[PDB]
Amino acid sequence: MAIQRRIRRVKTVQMTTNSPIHRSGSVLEPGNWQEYDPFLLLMEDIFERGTFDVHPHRGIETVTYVISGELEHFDSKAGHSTLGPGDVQWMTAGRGVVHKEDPASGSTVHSLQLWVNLPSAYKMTEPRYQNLRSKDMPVRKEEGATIRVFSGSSKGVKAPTKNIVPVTMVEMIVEPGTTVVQDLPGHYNGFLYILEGSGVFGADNIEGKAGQALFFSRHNRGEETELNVTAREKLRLLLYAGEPVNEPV
Ligand SMILES: [Fe+3]
Repeated sequence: MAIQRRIRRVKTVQMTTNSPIHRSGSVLEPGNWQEYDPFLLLMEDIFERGTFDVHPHRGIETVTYVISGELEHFDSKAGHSTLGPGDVQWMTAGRGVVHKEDPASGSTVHSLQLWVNLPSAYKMTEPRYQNLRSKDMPVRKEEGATIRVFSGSSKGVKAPTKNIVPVTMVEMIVEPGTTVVQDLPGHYNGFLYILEGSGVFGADNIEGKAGQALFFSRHNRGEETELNVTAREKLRLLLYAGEPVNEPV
């Protein structure tokens, strides 16, 4: 029925040790806006308390998913918040904000940090912070799968998360042998990153396993497209797809 997306590339994350308290991996490398629009980068971090300093951002949004550990968030608009395993935060930097992500004492945080571009029209928007607890997100419940919607929608199940650039961000937990479908508008650009397990993906049943990012084929605006996911092992993954900004970076 719907146009079936393909996996156009499979990236295997190569982690490096930054310091005794910090390891990291590039999932989406920086400086390739033209391929990843609206995304600017996606970084995997494993870190302890004291790793990061306070830093400004402007003209972007950052989206953190905590895989494990307890994270303390600060920003200069909203102040302090916390995140635990499975939780997300969405920080719109806009005209400017400073932030710091710091693990709780004795905790090691494993996280995924996504940057989303802001279009010129919104680069100077007021900073805003959204704390997105896993338990508060809507979920598509299917036989053998749950699809938790952190942003955008999945088969009409819509997160209330405020977006500037429309972004669909979903967490899938899929039992072995179960097939799940994610709908995407044809002009969205996206990928998924596998946290746990393995499966086959897209029109050609391309294999993917934990620690890999699988990038989606591009289609036309106005087309209804779908991505098929079949678990082989117990599968946990994050899918990110968004509307390209299409502006010189
Ligand atoms: Fe930062």
